[PDB]
Amino acid sequence: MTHVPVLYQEALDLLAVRPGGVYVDATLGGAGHARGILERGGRVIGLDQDPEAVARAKGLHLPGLTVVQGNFRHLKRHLAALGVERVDGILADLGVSSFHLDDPSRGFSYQKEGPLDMRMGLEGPTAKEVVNRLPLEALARLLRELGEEPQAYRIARAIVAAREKAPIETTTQLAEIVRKAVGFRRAGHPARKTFQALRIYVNDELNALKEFLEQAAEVLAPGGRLVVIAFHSLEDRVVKRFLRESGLKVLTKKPLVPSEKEAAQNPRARSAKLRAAEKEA
Ligand SMILES: C[S@@+](CC[C@H](N)C(=O)[O-])C[C@H]1O[C@@H](n2cnc3c(N)ncnc32)[C@H](O)[C@@H]1O
Repeated sequence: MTHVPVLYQEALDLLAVRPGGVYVDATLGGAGHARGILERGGRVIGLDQDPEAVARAKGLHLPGLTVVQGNFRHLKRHLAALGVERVDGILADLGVSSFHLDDPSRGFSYQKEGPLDMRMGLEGPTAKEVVNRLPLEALARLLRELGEEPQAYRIARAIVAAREKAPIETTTQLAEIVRKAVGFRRAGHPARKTFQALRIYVNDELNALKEFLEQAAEVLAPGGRLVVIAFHSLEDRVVKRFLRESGLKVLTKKPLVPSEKEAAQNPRARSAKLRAAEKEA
């Protein structure tokens, strides 16, 4: 009915906020976690590429919060433009915003009709252009690599068959095309993996993440904490590998996961994996 930010206390405790400190909330969203950092006395530089989240966040007029519209893969550059080279802590709660999920017009849901857009921000071609133009081979690779889709070729072929008939324009048309090609699927609706892959591709999520992570490690002041909450297999693996290969002190050998109570209350929270590391010296 409101939804407490995922792993709120765990994330904040790991950030070890101290009054006067400066923290980066790299995925501001509705500012749920940011509010917690402000409450603990830290200042927050919050980034978000979704124009609707940026507008909303600013409309909250929270003292101590600086909102930056932009992609976290430009973190170092944007902090430098605010006159900041080091920060005390960094948080990233990955995924789409409330608007992305509750506003069918953004085209993120295979269940709610809307145009195939899927861009969290305003950068690059839409999912519509990707599904109507990528050659079969490229399409299948995208589904396989970014969606871990076992029936990548079969789905890609169905998408090509349909688009050669008429442009694929809506989430529900794409979802039905994938559903007809796959049929029953135990794990989740047959269109889920395809939608996830297209979302990752359209937003170049994995590379943006890898770039943000290395810049985050660099700008952390001594003893500062990098805290990331991952929600799907591919991004959690990127976070896990980065942290262990980074040289940072890994604080969470195993990811922190929400209690069944939190999982019960907030479904989105069920696949959450929180990992953190510390900058030393
Ligand atoms: C799960 S929501 C954040 C919810 C937030 N923790 C709260 O408590 O309200 C993630 C936000 O990250 C943003 N986001 C995702 N990838 C991004 C990127 N590469 N650069 C900037 N913002 C990004 C989205 O637009 C979305 O608003």
